[PDB]
Amino acid sequence: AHRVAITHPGGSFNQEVAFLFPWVYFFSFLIFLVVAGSLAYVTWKFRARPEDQEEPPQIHGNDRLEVVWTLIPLAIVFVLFGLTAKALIQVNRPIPGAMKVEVTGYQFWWDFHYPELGLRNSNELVLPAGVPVELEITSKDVIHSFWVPGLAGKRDAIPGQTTRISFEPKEPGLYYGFCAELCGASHARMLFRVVVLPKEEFDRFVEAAKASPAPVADERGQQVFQQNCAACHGVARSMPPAVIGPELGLWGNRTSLGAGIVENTPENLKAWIRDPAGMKPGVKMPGFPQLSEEDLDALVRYLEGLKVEGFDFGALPKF
Amino acid sequence: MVYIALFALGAALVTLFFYLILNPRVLTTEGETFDLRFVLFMLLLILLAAGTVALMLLIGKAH
Amino acid sequence: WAVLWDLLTTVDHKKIGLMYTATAFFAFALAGVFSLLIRTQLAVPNNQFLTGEQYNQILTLHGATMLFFFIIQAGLTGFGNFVVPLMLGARDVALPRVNAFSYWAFLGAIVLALMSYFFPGGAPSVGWTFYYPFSAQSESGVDFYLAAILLLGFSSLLGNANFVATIYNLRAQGMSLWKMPIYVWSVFAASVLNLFSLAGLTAATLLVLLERKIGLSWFNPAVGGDPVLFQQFFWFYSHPTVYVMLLPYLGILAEVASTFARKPLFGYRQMVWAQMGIVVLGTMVWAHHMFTVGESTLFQIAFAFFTALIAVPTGVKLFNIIGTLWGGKLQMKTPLYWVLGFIFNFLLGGITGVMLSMTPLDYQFHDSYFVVAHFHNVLMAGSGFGAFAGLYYWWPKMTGRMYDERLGRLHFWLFLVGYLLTFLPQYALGYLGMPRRYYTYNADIAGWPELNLLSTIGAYILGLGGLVWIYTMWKSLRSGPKAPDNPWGGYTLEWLTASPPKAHNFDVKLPTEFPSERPLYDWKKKGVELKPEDPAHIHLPNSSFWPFYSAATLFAFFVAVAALPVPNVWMWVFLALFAYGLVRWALEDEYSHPVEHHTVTGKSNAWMGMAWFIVSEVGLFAILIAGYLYLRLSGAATPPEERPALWLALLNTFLLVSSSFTVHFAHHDLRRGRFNPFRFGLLVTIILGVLFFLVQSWEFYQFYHHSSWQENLWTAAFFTIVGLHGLHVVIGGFGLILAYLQALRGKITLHNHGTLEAASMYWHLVDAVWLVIVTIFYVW
Ligand SMILES: CCCCCCCCCCCCCCCCCCCNC(=O)[C@@H](CO[C@H]1O[C@H](CO)[C@@H](O)[C@H](O)[C@H]1NC(C)=O)OP(=O)(O)OC[C@@H](COC(=O)CCCCCCCCCCCCCC(C)C)OC(=O)CCCCCCCCCCCCCC(C)C
Ligand code: HAS
Ligand code: HAS
Ligand code: HEC
Ligand code: CUA
Ligand SMILES: [Cl-]
Ligand SMILES: [Cl-]
Ligand SMILES: [Cu+2]
Ligand SMILES: [Mg+2]
Repeated sequence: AHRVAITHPGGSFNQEVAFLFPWVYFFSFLIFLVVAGSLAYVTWKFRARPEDQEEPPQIHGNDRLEVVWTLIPLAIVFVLFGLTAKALIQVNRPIPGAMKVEVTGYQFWWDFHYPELGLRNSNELVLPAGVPVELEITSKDVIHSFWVPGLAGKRDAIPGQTTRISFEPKEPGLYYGFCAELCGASHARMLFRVVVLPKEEFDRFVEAAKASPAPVADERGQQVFQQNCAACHGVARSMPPAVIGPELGLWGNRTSLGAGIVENTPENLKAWIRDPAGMKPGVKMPGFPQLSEEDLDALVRYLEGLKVEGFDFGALPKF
Repeated sequence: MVYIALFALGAALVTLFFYLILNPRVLTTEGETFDLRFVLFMLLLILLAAGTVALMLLIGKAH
Repeated sequence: WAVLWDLLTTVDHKKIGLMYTATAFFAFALAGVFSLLIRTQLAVPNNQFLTGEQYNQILTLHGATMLFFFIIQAGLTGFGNFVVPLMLGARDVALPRVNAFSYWAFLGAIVLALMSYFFPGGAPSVGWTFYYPFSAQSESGVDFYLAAILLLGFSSLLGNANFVATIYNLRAQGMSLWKMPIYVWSVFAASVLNLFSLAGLTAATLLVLLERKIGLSWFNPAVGGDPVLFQQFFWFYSHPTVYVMLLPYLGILAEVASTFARKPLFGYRQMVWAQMGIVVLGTMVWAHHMFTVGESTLFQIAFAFFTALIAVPTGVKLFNIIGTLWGGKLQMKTPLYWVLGFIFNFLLGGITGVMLSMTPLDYQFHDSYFVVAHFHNVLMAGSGFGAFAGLYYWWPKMTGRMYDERLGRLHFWLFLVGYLLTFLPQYALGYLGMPRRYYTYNADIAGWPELNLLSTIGAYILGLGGLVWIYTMWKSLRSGPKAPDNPWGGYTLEWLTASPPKAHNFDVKLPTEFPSERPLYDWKKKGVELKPEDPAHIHLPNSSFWPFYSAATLFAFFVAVAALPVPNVWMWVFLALFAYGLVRWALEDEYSHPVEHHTVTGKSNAWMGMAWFIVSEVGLFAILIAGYLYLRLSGAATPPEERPALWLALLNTFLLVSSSFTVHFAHHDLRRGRFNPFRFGLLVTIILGVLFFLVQSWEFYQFYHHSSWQENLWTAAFFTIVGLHGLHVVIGGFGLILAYLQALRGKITLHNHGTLEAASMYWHLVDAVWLVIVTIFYVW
């Protein structure tokens, strides 16, 4: 089970904002004690015995008290605000020399491009621990929002512009990611993973990715892929001239399928290929029910062969 | 900080001019000319409100 | 049938109030059922009960129905229409036919929204917020949702203007604003805030509709439009709306506290100042809904600041409510229970609200169940509890029957317990990173299944509460003990009437001395004996079919707009029928006999109603112009070479300014008894307006042939704002024409000329707005 929490100190963002929570808890505790306590007292103390017909003392207020219970809350918000501004300024500060990663949202999946590396992957974003990253985010259709709670707050993906968020992953693991802007029928199925590896291991994955082409583990499979899939899917692990579907060149390294909604396994892959819509309402990929069982199996072998060796992302701690 | 204070000032002026023209005492004013007065305040209120909001939208793009 | 014809034609504020109230609470029950479908789907991971588009449809209907058809109605248009005139010691509202029209338009809006079910694409599925460009692209019933919002806007604005005119003009002689019940102040504050701010939603709604129907866009990045500008417009109203939803309920809480504590209101002046404070700040915080959209840090910090300030005026209000209870002799009747539930829960609701204002934290909390918990905390356990405090408080007054206290209390505890169990787990879910608006979730995320199951159990407990609530009302109406004039021992004027009140409200003449905001208290001490009213001075507004007919034909106009490509023949057919209806309405006497019209201010109700409605016009043009100024100054919108010529706008300025002078002098003559000169000036004004319109039309035709609003942002802005102004010329022109038809039938006299005062003032406004338009669209 994934231990998803906005308080998890997996990234520099969650570590940097953490100091706000105790202040919130403290003031809220005091405010509750006083105000809720007073109201509790009132209901116990001033209940009226049914026989009582004598009206209580008709007091109209307390001018001094009005001032105190205006200024004290005011002071509290000034403190909260002061802490808030300090924290906001720090987490929005750009980090010089951070590896840029271009994030692009589609209905209903996520595309990733590492411009300095010349590398493309989809739905699972691999990152080095201890290294600052700058996410450059946009959309090709409607508004989306890129959210990895275990690492950092979200930033919207808005068509026609580029938004950004910077942070430094610290703790290696497999992080759940969600789209956090209602984008259509499969909003709840527009997920992803952030794979955080030790820097040394990250440098290896990227090197192997760009070192040689994606293997061909089944030739009958490569042809079936060419006749049915290549039209929408690249396997070259780099930006195609026109993007239609996700990159499949690193498919065999993917822990999840369908933009992170189900485990990547041969059985899940078959079901997906036969009827994507059955898993993602409104999904923009046709099913392939005609394909012979022989072709589908051959196709799955080929797909699962599109990878680099020596990595096991499914063994990372789950966040 | 200067622009935020300018925004606050805008809102205060919008508030003030609404008060000056719409409080119960001023609305009892008689004369065919009050209609013109009332409407010219609205003209000014449009400018004040639009400018105040426009200011903040532009601040939104001033990274 | 007899009861139907009565309701279709009534102008009695009490019946209108009951209709609003019953409709609003029906809306709550309908949307509550929707919430049960939602929570059933969410009870376990990977559920297949309600999925995808269907879930998003139910979700959208749940939220919009609760916000637009329930919470912002019950405590405002419902209780308010019934109770406010009584509290003011009046016999009706300022504009009884307008008031009825506002109810029927409300019902019309509800029908528009729900009927989407029967059309291709069904109900809207884009969330109540209908974010662009998602809402521009959807096949779902977005058009019906947008039409509904626009139709509803007419109901709200007219209703708000009616409330404020009623408060200014109909207060019992001797009662200054500062002697009114706190609830009236809160209805006052809510109405003013609503009048000014609705503009944001009107703009956002109109612009998405125009885009879907005729391809005119302010938001499309391909022409330099700004998708985020849509959110700026939307939230410019959609924050203020929640304070419009809060103020009346705080007013109710204070009223209930005073009555059931046998104490006067603690810090009455401070309570008013706090509501004023909330109205002002309420319009300066909208962008805290937009923290994650990539606006500058300075912009974000600005909104975090003003948002946190809101906590101060609100606290002061709550503290004063608690002060009202303090030292009292608490009668533990049902309404007081709701009040206590409100206050205890609102503390957490407001606190989490402030947590959300802390921008860094909001980066996490945004679009997660933490937000969902926050707003149900303040809308359900807050306003909602307020609504039920109000329902039980005024139930005897509205129905003439007492309810069973035992059932009332059972309803309360079920809602309390159910509320906690439903929504406390949702705060936790937010901490656990659960996004909102997800029809389903996986099973390999720790905590989610357990917390979601608990939440669903809570929701079913609220369901039970709902059954208990319905039974309670049913039992009360069928076998309940008949209600006395003043069952709780209240001190405000609504308790000086019968239960329910006679048609004319007060059988007695009221004293003209109000030492405080508790007249029943002060008069009883002075032994003031109240004398019966002379039935000769009692005149009730006549029933009329035209408000309903007008709402019906406008409803049909909006159906033709929603369901078909624009424009179409049906739009025109129903607009024509609608115009006909308004002509009959304008020629129909308010009363059967002659009547002495005296108001507190000296200004007619027509004048006063128009002056407050015009506030909404200022708002609408202000927000649209702000958007335009922003797009142009940022370099996005630049005029094409073929822009309409300046000389043509100056000619038009001459026409329009002249028309303001002909109409002014036309009114002047009416004030002198010279009727032919008056008829003539009015007619001249009308002809001048027509000329302005014909000139604009030709200019629009020409400009349309030289520049596409699909390819040029400035052109889109021009047609939008100058076009909208053109529509105003038509409306104002028609208004003047109504007055002229009145003059031709001898309905205009030195005595009665309200329609003329309103139309004239609205015309001057059209003139003023033109001057701003010339400035920013033809000069600049
Ligand atoms: C694309 C097309 C667009 C169309 C859609 C837009 C549709 C707009 C819909 C507007 C709905 C407005 C609701 C109508 C309420 C007013 C009804 C008017 C008729 N009633 C009256 O005049 C009198 C007759 O009684 C009077 O005279 C009697 C003597 O006989 C006396 O006995 C009575 O005592 C005396 N009454 C009084 C109070 O003194 O009835 P009442 O007593 O009830 O008084 C009621 C009045 C008196 O004064 C007036 O009514 C003046 C208002 C004139 C405006 C009419 C415009 C109609 C549109 C025509 C369509 C074109 C067809 C053209 C051809 C086809 C023919 O008060 C107000 O001003 C209250 C304030 C009203 C607000 C303005 C609304 C402006 C809308 C702007 C929209 C912007 C869009 C902003 C955005 C949302 C867009
Ligand atoms: C009736 C309905 C509502 C009321 C009232 C309301 C009040 C507030 N709200 Fe809210 N709201 C937000 C902030 C506030 C704040 C700061 C207040 C205040 O008006 C509440 C003030 C009341 C109190 C504060 C209690 C009494 C005051 C006392 C007792 C004084 C002492 C307290 C102090 C000094 C503060 C201390 C605070 C601490 C945390 C220590 C923010 C954050 O900036 C979001 C964004 C969520 C997101 O990111 O999408 C938001 C979102 C919503 C949405 C979601 C819309 C959607 O569909 O997306 C709804 C429906 C809603 C309703 C309502 N909201 N709100
Ligand atoms: C004032 C406005 C609101 C009220 C009140 C309200 C009450 C509830 N809500 Fe809600 N809400 C949710 C659950 C509940 C539950 C369990 C209750 C309860 O307090 C409701 C209690 C009321 C009842 C349980 C009704 C009982 C009535 C009965 C039993 C009468 C039956 C008899 C009848 C109907 C006779 C009539 C029939 C005839 C034929 C006469 C959930 C789920 O857990 C979501 C998020 C879903 C997602 O994916 O994010 C949510 C989201 C929203 C949103 C955001 C919408 C959006 O994202 O676009 C808004 C504005 C909103 C407002 C409001 N909500 N809510
Ligand atoms: C264009 C019409 C496509 C055809 C032809 C093929 N695929 Fe596709 N695929 C397409 C899109 C737009 C997407 C993203 C969908 C979403 O919203 O999630 C996909 C996705 C996949 C996936 C999941 C990839 C992931 O990272 O989770 C797989 C495994 C996949 N597609 C396989 C696949 C095969 C085998 C195809 C040939 C039979 C094929 N696709 C064709 C669009 C299109
Ligand atoms: Cu993409 Cu929701
Ligand atoms: Cl910045
Ligand atoms: Cl005039
Ligand atoms: Cu808000
Ligand atoms: Mg969002």
